Amino acid sequence: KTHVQLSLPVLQVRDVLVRGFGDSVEEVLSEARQHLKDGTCGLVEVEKGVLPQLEQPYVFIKRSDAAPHGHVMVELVAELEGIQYGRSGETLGVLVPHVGEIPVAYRKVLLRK
Repeated sequence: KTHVQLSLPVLQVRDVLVRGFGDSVEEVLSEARQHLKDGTCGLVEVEKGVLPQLEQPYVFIKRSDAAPHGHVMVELVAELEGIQYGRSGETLGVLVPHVGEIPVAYRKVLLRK
C-alpha cells in the first residue's frame, strides 16, 4: 500500500529519551520510516523552544492534502541547518523514536510510504 493508517503517540519534548533518528538527512528519513512501520515512532508538537531541545537533522510530518477515516494525510520532510529535503504542507510535528514514554494524546495520520 502507498499509504498506511497510523496512530502516533504525542510525547512532551521534556519526556523524550532519544531526541532524533541519526546523523544525516538520509539516515533520519530511513530510521523514521522504519520506526513508523515498526510502531516505535512518536510525535512532538512544534512550539516555541521545542526544536532546540531535539537533535538535528529533524524529521517533520507535514499535511500532504486537505482526511480519510479521521487520518490526516502526511509525508516526511527532513531539515538540517535550515535546509529542508522535501516540500509539503503545514507541520503536524517532529518525529522521534518512541521507547515507552507516556503520551499526552494520539495523532491519527495516513502516511505516504
